[PDB]
Formats: sequence, C-alpha cells, structure tokens
Amino acid sequence: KGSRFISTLQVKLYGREGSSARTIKATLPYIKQDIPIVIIFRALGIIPD
Amino acid sequence: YIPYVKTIPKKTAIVGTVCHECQVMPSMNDPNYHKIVEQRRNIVKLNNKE
Amino acid sequence: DPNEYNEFPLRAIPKEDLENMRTHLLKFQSKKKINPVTD
Amino acid sequence: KVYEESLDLDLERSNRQVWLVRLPMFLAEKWRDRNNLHGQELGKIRINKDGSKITLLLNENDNDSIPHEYDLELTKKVVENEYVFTEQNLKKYQ
Amino acid sequence: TTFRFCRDCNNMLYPREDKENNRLLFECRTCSYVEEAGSPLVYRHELITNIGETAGVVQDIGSDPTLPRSDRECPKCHSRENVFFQSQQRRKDTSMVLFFVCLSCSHIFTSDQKNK
Amino acid sequence: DNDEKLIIRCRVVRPKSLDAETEAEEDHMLKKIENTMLENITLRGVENIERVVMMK
Amino acid sequence: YATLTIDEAEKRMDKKSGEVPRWLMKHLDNIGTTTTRYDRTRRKLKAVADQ
Ligand SMILES: [Zn+2]
Ligand SMILES: [Zn+2]
Repeated sequence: KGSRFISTLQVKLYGREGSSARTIKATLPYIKQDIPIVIIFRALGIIPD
Repeated sequence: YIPYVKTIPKKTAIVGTVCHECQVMPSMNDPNYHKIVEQRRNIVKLNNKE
Repeated sequence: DPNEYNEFPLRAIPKEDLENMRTHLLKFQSKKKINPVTD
Repeated sequence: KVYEESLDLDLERSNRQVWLVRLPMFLAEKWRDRNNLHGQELGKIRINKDGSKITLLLNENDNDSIPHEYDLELTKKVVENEYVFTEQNLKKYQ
Repeated sequence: TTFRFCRDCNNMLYPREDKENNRLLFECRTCSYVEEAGSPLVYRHELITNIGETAGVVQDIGSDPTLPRSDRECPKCHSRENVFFQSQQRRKDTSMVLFFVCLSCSHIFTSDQKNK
Repeated sequence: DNDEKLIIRCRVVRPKSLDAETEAEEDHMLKKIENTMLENITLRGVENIERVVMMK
Repeated sequence: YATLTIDEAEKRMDKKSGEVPRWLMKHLDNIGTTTTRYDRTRRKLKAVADQ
C-alpha cells in the first residue's frame, strides 16, 4: 500500500569453502557496488564491533 | 581544524536521572478488569474504512 | 489490608510550566557508566 | 550580546530520582493529554515496606470504565546511562 | 575459541606476543587496552563438527504436535514419555541416530550404541 | 599409531634476520599455511581422481 | 580512539596492500598523525601554559 514498487536487497557470502577469507557484502539500491555489512551497520549507528 | 561549524544554541538542562523502568499493567483481580480485554478485542474487530 | 506499606500521592504536572518546554529522554549508548555530573 | 542567558547545560537538578513508566493505551491516551494535567491528584503509588511489589491506585475519577488498581512491573530495577533533559528557546536581545 | 571484547570500547581484541615475558596478550586495535589470556588457544577449525545436533531444544519442545513420541526410558528420571528427532545438521554425511528429550526433566539422551 | 589420539605438531622456524612487521601477521601466516597444507597436499594418488571403488 | 578520515580510509580499503596492518592505529599514533580533539586541545593549552 502506497507506492507498489519493489526494491531487492541481496546479502552475498563471497568466496568458497576452500578460501582463506570469506566476507559478506550487501547490495543496496542506487549504490552500484556491494558494501561490506559492517560498513552498513556503522552507517546505521552501531559502531562497536 | 574548521573555523565555522554552524551550531544552533538552545537552553538545556538535565532535570533527572532514570532509576526504574516500569510497566503499568491492570490488575486481573480488579472489578473493572475485562473491560480492557473487550476494548483490546474491539481494536481488532473494528472496520474503520467504509 | 494492613498498613505494612508506604503510599505517596501521585499528582499531574501543572501545564503552566509544561508550555514552551520539551522534556526528552537521553540514552548514553555505552557499556561503562556515564555520569555528566562527575565524569 | 546575541544571547542574554548562559548557554551551558545546567547540571543542577540531575540528582533527581525519575521513573520511566510505560503505560497501556487506554491510560496513556488520557495521561498524555495537554488539555489536562492541571496539578490534580492522579492517584497514589504504594510500595510494600520490604519492596519487591509496587501498585498504582487511581482515584475514583476514571468513571468506573477502567481498572482502579495497577501493578507497576519493574522491568529494570537498576538503570544507568538514562537521563531526562529539557529544551526551550533563549532570550534573544542583549 | 571464546571470543573476547574490549572493556572500554567493546571492539574485538586480537592476540599479541610480549617477548619481555614470552606470554600471550589480547590487545585492542584502536584504544590500547590489553589483557593477558587465560588459555593458549586462539584458533580452531572444525572440519568434522557436531555443533547443532540438538539445536532448537526449548522449554516447550513437547508442545510441538508434529514431533513423534516414543516409549524409551529416560536414564536420568525413569520416565517413558519423550519426543525424539534426528540430527539437525543438514550435511549429507550425518548418521540417522535419534535424540530423545524427556517431557519431565528436559534431559537429552541418544539411541547411539556405537560411540555414544 | 599406538597412541590413543593421532596428532601432528608443526612449527615455522624463522630466519636469522628478525622481522618486526611479521609479528602482527605471524598467526595470520599460520592460518594461511594451514589452509594450503589442507588443500594442495597430495599424500598419494592421481590428480582429478575423486573416488575409486572395487568391483568384481 | 583517533579515527581516520574518509580519504585515508578509502586509500587503505583499495589495494594499497593485501590487508591493513593489525597495529596500524598504534603505528600512526606515534608518527603524530590522527590525534583526537582531547589531545589536540591539551597540547595547545600546554603550549600556552608553558609561556
Ligand atoms: Zn578497545
Ligand atoms: Zn527424564
């Protein structure tokens, strides 16, 4: 109700099980790049790890 | 540093420190109790839109 | 019931001092204890 | 000169006990009214001598449409890092 | 592994070595707070792990009408009512052993007779 | 083999030159070599041979 | 705790190196860069009390 448009959010786990570092990145609308989840959390006001 | 920051001053005062967080809940042993239950049931029953 | 308790009156705030003034809640988000009076 | 009042935060009344109380909708809809709160007695707060139980007793002014007895449930007995601060404008001349 | 968090800023601590005492210290990367470790273990990789075999056991697991019932005996209270379920790890290498939860003492036992 | 638990202990020996920058990544290096020594080590067999079954 | 700036942060995020050093903040604290307001003010105030 109110605008009827759809925006998709994807949280991806980069890397495979044989990798030494698998990070998580999220795709935000109108951002063109997949940001690390920690950066998004800090952008929301939670700075402590 | 920066020489201009564009603050907005206001008159502020700390007028108390919270010591207890409380939750008011009607007593179930009260005569007028169960009128709230009906009121809370009327919340879901209502059809405001026409 | 017996007087094994203490009951204090609960009164409203006069509206003559509640106008042109807003009372908010301040929450320090930290794991230590912050007291702006002593710290 | 632009302000005729101190611009510093007033840490004088901070040592004042305050209770953060969450109210039911039917009670909050008549206690948060600004066309009310003339200084009348909203009721009484009763604490057992040994503690561990508090109860609120409203006056007979509710018109026998809502409960007259309530139980103040302490969701947090010890609270830290929570304070109450006011906000109003400053005198602007001289 | 027992992750440790800082006391002053709540950030994650990291292991560092002090050669002046040949010991292990946990330090913060932003606020300079240190604490000596209680254990010498810092990393653990669990290639074959059993964490999650009984995941989801709660105080009202018996209220679930879909969980099957059994008549097995609980070897901590001697009761016969209980709900049982298979392993909750979705790796396609886990055994079909069952786990029993007693509806009178909340004790979790198993049907395994090989290793237990 | 007779031991109840079968354990390997490995230690990386540092060169004569002392590195002060590698201490921060010292444990980091161990995890890297730990990952490599799990994956790209060929105890025995032919590469790209997943499993073999004997049938009569 | 002496945070960085956006430009400095982005240079580190990009492939300036494989990964940021674990004790980078301690290293840059001694160089003198990346101080705090508290320290930035105390040293100036002491720079006046000395005279
Ligand atoms: Zn810290
Ligand atoms: Zn039992």
